Amino acid sequence: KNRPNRLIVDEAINEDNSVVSLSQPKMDELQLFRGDTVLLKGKKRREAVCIVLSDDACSDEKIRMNRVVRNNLRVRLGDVISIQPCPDVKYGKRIHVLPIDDTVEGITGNLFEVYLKPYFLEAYRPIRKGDIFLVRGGMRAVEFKVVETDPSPYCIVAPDTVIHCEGEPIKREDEEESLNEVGYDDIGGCRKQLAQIKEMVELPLRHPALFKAIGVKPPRGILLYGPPGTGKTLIARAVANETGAFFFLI
Amino acid sequence: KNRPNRLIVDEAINEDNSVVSLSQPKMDELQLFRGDTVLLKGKKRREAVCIVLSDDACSDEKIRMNRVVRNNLRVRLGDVISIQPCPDVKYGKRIHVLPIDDTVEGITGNLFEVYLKPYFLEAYRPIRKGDIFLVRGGMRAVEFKVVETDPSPYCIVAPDTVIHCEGEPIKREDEEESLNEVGYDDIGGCRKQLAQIKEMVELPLRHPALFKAIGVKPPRGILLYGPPGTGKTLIARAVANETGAFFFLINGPEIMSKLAGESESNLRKAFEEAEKNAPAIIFIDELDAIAPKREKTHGEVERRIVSQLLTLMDGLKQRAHVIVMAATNRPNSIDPALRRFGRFDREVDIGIPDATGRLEILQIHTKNMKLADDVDLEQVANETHGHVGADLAALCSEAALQAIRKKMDLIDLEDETIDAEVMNSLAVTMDDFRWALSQSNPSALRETVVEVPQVTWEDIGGLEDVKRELQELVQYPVEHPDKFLKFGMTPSKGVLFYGPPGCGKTLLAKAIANECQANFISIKGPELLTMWFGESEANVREIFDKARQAAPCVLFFDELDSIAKARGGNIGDGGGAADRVINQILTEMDGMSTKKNVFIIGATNRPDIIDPAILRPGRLDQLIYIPLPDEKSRVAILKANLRKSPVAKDVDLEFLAKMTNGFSGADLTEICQRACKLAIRESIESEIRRERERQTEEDDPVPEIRRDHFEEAMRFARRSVSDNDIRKYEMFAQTLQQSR
Ligand SMILES: Nc1ncnc2c1ncn2[C@@H]1O[C@H](COP(=O)(O)OP(=O)(O)O)[C@@H](O)[C@H]1O
Ligand SMILES: Nc1ncnc2c1ncn2[C@@H]1O[C@H](COP(=O)(O)OP(=O)(O)O)[C@@H](O)[C@H]1O
Ligand SMILES: Nc1ncnc2c1ncn2[C@@H]1O[C@H](COP(=O)(O)OP(=O)(O)O)[C@@H](O)[C@H]1O
Repeated sequence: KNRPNRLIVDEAINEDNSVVSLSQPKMDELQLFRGDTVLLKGKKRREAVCIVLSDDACSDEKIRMNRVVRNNLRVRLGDVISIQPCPDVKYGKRIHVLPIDDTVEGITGNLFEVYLKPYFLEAYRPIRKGDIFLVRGGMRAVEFKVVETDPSPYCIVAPDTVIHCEGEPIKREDEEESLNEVGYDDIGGCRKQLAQIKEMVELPLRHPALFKAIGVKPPRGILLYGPPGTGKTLIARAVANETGAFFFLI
Repeated sequence: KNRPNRLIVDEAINEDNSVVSLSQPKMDELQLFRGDTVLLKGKKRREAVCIVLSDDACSDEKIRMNRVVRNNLRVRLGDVISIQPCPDVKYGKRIHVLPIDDTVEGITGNLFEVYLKPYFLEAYRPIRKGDIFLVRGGMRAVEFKVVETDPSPYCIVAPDTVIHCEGEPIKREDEEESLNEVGYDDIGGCRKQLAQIKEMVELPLRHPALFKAIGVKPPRGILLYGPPGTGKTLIARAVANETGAFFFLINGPEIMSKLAGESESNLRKAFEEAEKNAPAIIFIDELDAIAPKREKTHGEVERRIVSQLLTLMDGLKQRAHVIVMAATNRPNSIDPALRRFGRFDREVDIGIPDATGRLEILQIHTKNMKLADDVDLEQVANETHGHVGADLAALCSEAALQAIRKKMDLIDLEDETIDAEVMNSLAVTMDDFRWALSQSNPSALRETVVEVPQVTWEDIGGLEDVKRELQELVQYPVEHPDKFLKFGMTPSKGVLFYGPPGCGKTLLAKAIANECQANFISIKGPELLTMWFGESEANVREIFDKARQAAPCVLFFDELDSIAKARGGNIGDGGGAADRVINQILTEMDGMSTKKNVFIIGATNRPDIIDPAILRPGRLDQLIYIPLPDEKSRVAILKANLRKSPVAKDVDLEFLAKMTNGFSGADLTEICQRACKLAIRESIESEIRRERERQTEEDDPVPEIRRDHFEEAMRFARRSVSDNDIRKYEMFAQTLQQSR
């Protein structure tokens, strides 16, 4: 029960926060079609529900998912996850979502009709209790957590199910990070340069114990140079957030 | 019982930690055969058991043993040991070995089956109780001590005897050192430089009492210089560990990062502490950071630090048990008050290794890497021109990290962390080295290279009178100068090759530098033009100084007329003779040491425009005309250039020679290379045809350059030399002793 359900996370090409992209040999091997609600188990007893679509540029162990679902499953890029297909509910009953105080500051009016209204229109997306998703608009990005899921634990969009969610901003739990921070998706250009830095600091930062079982010196001095205003500090913040290492700034 | 059993330890050529190598006269004198278990008694009532094999390059008092057995016997290199043959057990019963806590850190799994299993297979090695040996693998070196030896005190390998050794890491006894430290074996390249340092610090450090029975001053200031990253501190650590002297380490930035009084106190404390624990070595690295040039001290505290170092170095002429070695980058980058007699009087240049040295360093760093068989370190060593030791260390580490990042980490999915046996099953490919060597390694060298070249007399085709003339001019004097003294003739210290462009001047000079087995410093034409254009002709002296730091040499001042040919040639800038750089060459050549075996060789393509003050006697004056090659030499040129390429039987080199006349060797090599280019193009067309198969073992691309290529590329043969060229060369010839 180990072989078909182990793949490694990598970067994404698609922008939807619910789609996960797998290569054609694995999806015919896994016996999976388009649209199917699937479930991902990761580190620390966490779950993620996702619609699946097909892509081309992957291997047979690579899964492409956006940053929102990647942070929802409590895993990071380059680690391994377990992927099982589930059966579909194809309705909802009464969902409930709350906003986050850390993202909502100085927003006036109601967030409901302007944001959550146009979002769940004609795009069947599954959701689970206790997740975090993000909506973009009005020159902002707003976070929403799902608290209560009436019919199943996971429920797809279903326009008969209106949203009753008129609640106060709920306190963001202090162990998990916001999704308005910086990551590999928030750096435009520099594919080659991110390739070099990602291959240079994969092993020492992700797998620390490995460098106690061998006498091999990994590179420790990296010097970034380029014209001013090209976002060099941004790359370091990104790499820090994506490997989960402590970041000090002098 | 003293005579047959006393020899002195020296360095090793073999890598096995159990073999000891002795010369043929001693082993027939000692009545010893191959394979015999022998016993060595050394200092402090210690023992060593060893298998013996035969070697060639030793005397009758030298024993070659590896570092492991040398440390097992509690002796060091250059000391004396006692050697007795014993009888053999030829079995074992139940041996027991333990690992060391100092070497084993973060090793997971069991060390037994992965290491001790493949080690004692088909190699009969004797062992004794209480020794220390070392095993290499899994990108580590692990130490093992033998605790219990059941049948004899010494027992040879015997595969019936399995090893029961499942024990905890045993605490390394605190008087003895680890064998993962640095020694003379852990330095690749630098044979000459280690020879100088080993002969310089043998007596003061090994035999201290000797310098209390004579008034003789041993050298106490040694200055190591060379490019950064060449491992200068490593040499000092090595020499320290091999002589057993106390090693103190001062460094530049650490002294300059403290407050004023506290930097003064640390500089004082270091010298007094190291003088307390005599015999010692004090090593100050990054000397040019702590004591730069005079005008480069903009502050005041800097001059006080330099003066403090000066007065401490002059307070050391009383003591004979302290030696001070420092490291810099170039000799003209520190305060000239330090490079004087009594303070820093010996200067050693480490410099860049060569192909043999690069092969040495690559063997040092891949010593426990478990390479595959297809990887050819000769390819790498030939393809790393411009790399120093730190770059090759980075190359090996990067190659290993590439060989652990693309597979066997993302195969660790069912598993969580690295397995020991999995880690051991890590081979590297030649393509992996091609990747690591191709990209991401900027070589850190723009420096002139000084080495023994690799072209020999078999490569130049023809010109045998010039061979027996150059052999005379270079080798005759330095071989045996007694005849020159009986007849009172000073040697000629120069030649001037003049002739047409591209007939093998550089080749000839590199060949005569090869046979003489001397270094070869080449100074191109662009370098002279650079020194004339930037108008800094001073650093020419540096070149000559470099020549005297690498003696013997063959300075080759190629394109010596390029300055003249760039200054309007015949007419321009008034129309004088001399220029800046050529004047500086005269001034440096005249005022140099008349016998050092430094041989200056010029070269030129226009022998008339060079200023006449260079061929006056006492300078380079023995003019040699390099002639245009002829038939019997053209055939030799052609076969020597084709000697690296496949060639068939139908190629008529006789007709090729007869057909091409007045062509310089450069053009014939162009013909050969362009014929090979057409051959390469034909082969790639054959590869695309046979790649585009009908469905898409008749693989042979015909790797044989047929006559068609030569007879077709012969249409692109161009005479680079006219007739009036040869005529004005003969006109310069008649201005010599031929017809005048
Ligand atoms: N490749 C890029 N992708 C996204 N944003 C970038 C990129 N390059 C530059 N920027 C933007 O330009 C700015 C770079 O300025 P910088 O001084 O590096 O930022 P910081 O304020 O973090 O020090 C940042 O605001 C960043 O948003
Ligand atoms: N000839 C050589 N043999 C072995 N290793 C060398 C050699 N030359 C350079 N190296 C390596 O290059 C590095 C030199 O850098 P250096 O600054 O001198 O070392 P350190 O860290 O001791 O100060 C060392 O890691 C050494 O292993
Ligand atoms: N006698 C020879 N034997 C072998 N190769 C030669 C010979 N003469 C010339 N060559 C070729 O000529 C080239 C060397 O030219 P060189 O004489 O250094 O030019 P220059 O005269 O401008 O210094 C080499 O590439 C070599 O292949």
